[PDB]
Amino acid sequence: HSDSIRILGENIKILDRSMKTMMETMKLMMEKVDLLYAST
Amino acid sequence: HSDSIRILGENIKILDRSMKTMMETMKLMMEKVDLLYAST
Amino acid sequence: HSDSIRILGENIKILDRSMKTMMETMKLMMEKVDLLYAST
Amino acid sequence: HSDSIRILGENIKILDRSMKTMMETMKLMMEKVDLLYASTAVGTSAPMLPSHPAPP
Amino acid sequence: AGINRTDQSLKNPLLGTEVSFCLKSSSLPHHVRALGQIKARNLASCDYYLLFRQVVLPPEVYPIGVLIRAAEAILTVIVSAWKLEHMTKTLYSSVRYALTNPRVRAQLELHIAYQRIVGQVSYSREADIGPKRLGNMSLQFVQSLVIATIDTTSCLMTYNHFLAAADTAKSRCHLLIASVVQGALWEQGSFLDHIINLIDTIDSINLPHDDYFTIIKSISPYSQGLVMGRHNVSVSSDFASVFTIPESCPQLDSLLKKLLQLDPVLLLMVSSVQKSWYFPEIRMVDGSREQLHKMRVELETPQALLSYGHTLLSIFRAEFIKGYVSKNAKWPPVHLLPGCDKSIKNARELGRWSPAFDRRWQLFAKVVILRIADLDMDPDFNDIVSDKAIISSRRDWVFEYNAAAFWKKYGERLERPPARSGPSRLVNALIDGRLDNIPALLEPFYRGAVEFEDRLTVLVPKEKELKVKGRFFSKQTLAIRIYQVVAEAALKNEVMPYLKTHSMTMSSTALTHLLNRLSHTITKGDSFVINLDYSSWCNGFRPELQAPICRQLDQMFNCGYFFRTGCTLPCFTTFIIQDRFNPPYSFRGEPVEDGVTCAVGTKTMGEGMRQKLWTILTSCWEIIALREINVTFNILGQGDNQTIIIHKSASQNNQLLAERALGALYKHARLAGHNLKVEECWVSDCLYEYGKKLFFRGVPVPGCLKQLSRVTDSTGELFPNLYSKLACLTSSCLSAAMADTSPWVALATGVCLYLIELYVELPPAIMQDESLLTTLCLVGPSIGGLPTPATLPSVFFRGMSDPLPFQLALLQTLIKTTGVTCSLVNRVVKLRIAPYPDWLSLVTDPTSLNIAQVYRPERQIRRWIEEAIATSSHSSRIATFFQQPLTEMAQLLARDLSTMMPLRPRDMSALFALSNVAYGLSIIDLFQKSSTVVSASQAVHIEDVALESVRYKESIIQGLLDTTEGYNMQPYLEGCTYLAAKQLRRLTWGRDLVGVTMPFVAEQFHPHSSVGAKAELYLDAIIYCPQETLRSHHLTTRGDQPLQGLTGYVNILSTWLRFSSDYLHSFSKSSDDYTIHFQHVFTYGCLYADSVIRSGGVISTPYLLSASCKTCFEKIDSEEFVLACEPQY
Ligand SMILES: [Zn+2]
Repeated sequence: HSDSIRILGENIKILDRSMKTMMETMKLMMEKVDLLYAST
Repeated sequence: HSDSIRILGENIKILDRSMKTMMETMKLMMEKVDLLYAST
Repeated sequence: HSDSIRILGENIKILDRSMKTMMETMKLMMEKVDLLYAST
Repeated sequence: HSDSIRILGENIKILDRSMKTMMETMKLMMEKVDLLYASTAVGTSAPMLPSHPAPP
Repeated sequence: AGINRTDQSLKNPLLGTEVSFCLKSSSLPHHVRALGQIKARNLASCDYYLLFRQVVLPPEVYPIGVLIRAAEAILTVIVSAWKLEHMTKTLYSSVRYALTNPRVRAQLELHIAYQRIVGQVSYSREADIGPKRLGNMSLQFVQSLVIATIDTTSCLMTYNHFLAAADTAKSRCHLLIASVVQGALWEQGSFLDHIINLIDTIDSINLPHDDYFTIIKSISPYSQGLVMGRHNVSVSSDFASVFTIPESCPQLDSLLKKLLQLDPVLLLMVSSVQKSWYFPEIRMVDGSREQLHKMRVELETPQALLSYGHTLLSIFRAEFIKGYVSKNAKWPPVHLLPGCDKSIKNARELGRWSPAFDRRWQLFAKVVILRIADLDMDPDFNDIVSDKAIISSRRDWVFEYNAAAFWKKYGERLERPPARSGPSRLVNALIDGRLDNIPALLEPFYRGAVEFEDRLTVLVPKEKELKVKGRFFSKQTLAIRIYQVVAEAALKNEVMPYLKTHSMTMSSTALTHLLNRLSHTITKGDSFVINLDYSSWCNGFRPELQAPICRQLDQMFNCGYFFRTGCTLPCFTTFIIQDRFNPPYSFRGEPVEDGVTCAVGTKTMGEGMRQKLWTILTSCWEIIALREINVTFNILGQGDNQTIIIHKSASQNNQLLAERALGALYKHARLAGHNLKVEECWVSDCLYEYGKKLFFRGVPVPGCLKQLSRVTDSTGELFPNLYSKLACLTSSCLSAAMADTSPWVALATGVCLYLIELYVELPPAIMQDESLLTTLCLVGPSIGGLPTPATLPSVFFRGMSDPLPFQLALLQTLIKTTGVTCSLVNRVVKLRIAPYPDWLSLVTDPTSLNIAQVYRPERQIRRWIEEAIATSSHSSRIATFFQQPLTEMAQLLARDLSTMMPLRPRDMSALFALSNVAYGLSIIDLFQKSSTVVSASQAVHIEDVALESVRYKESIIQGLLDTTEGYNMQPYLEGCTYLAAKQLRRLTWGRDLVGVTMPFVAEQFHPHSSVGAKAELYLDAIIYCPQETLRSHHLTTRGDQPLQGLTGYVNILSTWLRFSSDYLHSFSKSSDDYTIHFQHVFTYGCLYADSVIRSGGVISTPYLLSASCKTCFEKIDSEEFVLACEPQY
């Protein structure tokens, strides 16, 4: 049943790519969280 | 074993939908937290 | 074999719950920082 | 039947690693916003607002 | 009217806001009356001790010679009963010299004077009791207010001031008796003269109130400073230089230095007393403002606390993984973040802890520990309903303040609802069923928003403390106590046994090994002890420090945001302080902040909250600071007091290690907002403290004076009566004898104290009869009498024993030695055998007798306060235990288990314990024996507890003066007592019992002289060989021979003696064959050696314990027991 494996594979690669870009926006969120906590 | 693989692909698809909604929520969060710095 | 599909099926199921907990948690933090804008 | 089953399983394992790595960072962000709101709430009548959603 | 001036001892703090409200023209009717009686010179309430210290009595006003002759008789009977008869010439002479010296005697008579006036004025429906003369003082008792007068001087007081004066006199009576009895039993002479000099010196300090309690607070640290300064050999210390005793009271200074010159041990015992003097009046405004300021101070920056909290989280992670590898031989479920070291990966895959990880804890910042266990959200409620006072909800704040004072202070009424409007305690909330769903109530803590009705905390000052500004403890509401119980139970169960520095403290063998190595180590130039004290420990912790470790605990126990709600809880909690006649203002039903009386939002909660987290946090920076300077260290920790053991490095002298260690600890204490002070920490190699026992040169300091001088709570959990007072005295003597106080001193103290506690209440008809007073002190609670310190075998022996052979031994010795017939024994015992066997009493206590005890008071809370259950509430789980009779089910299972034909009460008491029945009886026992239920249920239904007191007093007096005899006990008081206890148990129970009868040792074994022993006595004996000649100083220094284990008072003498079992000609050592308990016999032989040495004799030859009673050696078989009838359980 390799065909449905390929169908799920084309999306499961996109899952890891999405995880990497959400890590990117989490660090870009973390910078302005930290700057905020530094100075009040 | 095709039905388990199909419902597996459905689970991967709704996880992708969840990550898309999470990414939209984080972009909305960044638009929210930009008000911190004009506030202070 | 079915069981080796079942292990990775559970492994892909639990993260969809984890995403929803993170999203609702970060919306609660959105309400907190909204009150922080209201204070300052 | 090697490549399908165990390389996709390895991909889900890498995904789980990355999610716990994200969870730690979100937890530190939660710490900073909660202590800043708590320091703001000292001396006023500000309400307590929740952080964790609900029990299962 | 209602009950007034209820307390019979000091339990509340001494405050003076009511006196200030009274002296400024209050419109209350009793305040006008109390203002009328004050004289021209009205002293302030703070100088009440200046007015109470001038009391003098006429000499010998109470005839107590009958007590002296009686006490000599009782102690002669006990010393003759143990067959250790070198002791009595030291003992009765000690009691006679104690009660014949006039300065001791006057304090006895003063004790009886205050005790009699407390007996009269308390629990009275009379509002104003007239003039009561105490020596040269007149007292007028206008409700709570007390008006004292001597000549023209006066002091408006509250009733707690009079109770504090009474307790001070009581404490000095105990100290003067215990000093004579203790000093009779040393090689060192009597020290009563120094105690009288100390009394006159402290009573001669004419100084203001704050300065006086500054001198009183600082006596024990200064004496410890002099001892440390003179007796340090390697490290040098300057602790004595802080205190101001040489420049304020030189008369105390000369006395303390002359006691230092004579005896170092004596100075610590005399200087340890801190509750035998008067007590401070707490300055509420200044101390309150300082307390609320200490909850909002920021010694360090917010960011530095967060960084150093991450640093503490790293060493927490290191110790938890170290403990998990040490115990379970694998690594916990962990996550390795990117950037982790190769050593951590290689050691996780191999499952091994290298030595090099402990010095590098910065690497353990990427190892995130995952779910170890789950949270047991339903806890044991043994500790839930005990020892704490708990508010119902937010709207109970209006019940701690007077309405009239609020009306005059702010100009509007309080508008308080007249009903109580909440549970008075936790079990009252258990009736209403709030606590049936503990997770549903801990769920607002779980989500992160606790309810508005739970965010209030009342700060109550602490009683009987020597600080003029006072110490305060938290009174919380219902939910936060359950939160604290779950949190502390969770940390104690899963977190703390893995951490090694805590695990050595929570293990008996490791702690015993550490304290045994310390005593041998410190005297030979190795090791030194560093002590740290944190004055602002509970108020110093901040939300930034706790949140990393709290978040990691949340991840480990899989509890979402549970340890992190307690850090942010002080920033939303309303804090008001409890002192009525100074109320906070109310706007809309809520308290309003003014900085002194109310505070909306602190940064810390209070004392005792979140304790187990702060103990781990306290350990973390000390481990960091001492590992960074490369010293071998062991930390023994008890809250704010930390004692640190630092051993020797071969290169450097120990002074250099002391300087670097103090520098490192002072450096790492500052980063957590907890600044240690150089004036409150000492480094010593001769003196240290652990577990409330002070150690000098590795030997414990005797603590007879502090333990006997302590005034217990008295008349525990009941209306006032004689039985509970003597039970409290008996428990105090046993608890003092537990912690290395000599049994003879505690016994001879407790006999005299028991006699005076009788003389306060009993009429003069009883107390002028010598034989009646001798018999009535020798009956005990075993055969139906009063609680007695003399009748316990648990004083001389550590383990539990069977009391009946000892009791029959004393009562048999009384007839043969003292001129008392058996008629008086049958008069005082009054043995009433019940025809119905009560097997439930046998399984609640395996040695009890089916007798009638008429002196035990009615419990009245047991299942008899049940009237509130049927009316107030409908559905609860505690009502399942209350409304149905578990006594009837218990009696049913008792008749089921009575059918065992070889009956064993120990096995029966086991099978009830393993069943649900005696477990449920234990739960019902937990509700009756609990704090905050007794006082609150005592404050409701006001008249019944006073009427029961009058009824019980009349009943016990009419019973004691009655001369009707009971069962004839002449055959049970002759011959051996072992068979006598067996036949008496057969008489009460109806069937024979085998296994619960422990023969008494002096009955069993007769000490005999080594030169004069008979050959048949020599044939069956245990030989105790000394290695050298033993004199008085051998009781101090530990010998070469190994310690077996014994009791702790003869442990030093056990190291000079060799004992072996050489009675094998008659009985071949009896491993599980006969009724010989070896610890009791070896302890009794060592007590023989102690009685020979302390009475002026020496031991030079091996002494022997010879068998005396043949019948006392009766078999225990491999006896099968068959339970005949079918169980109906
Ligand atoms: Zn005998």
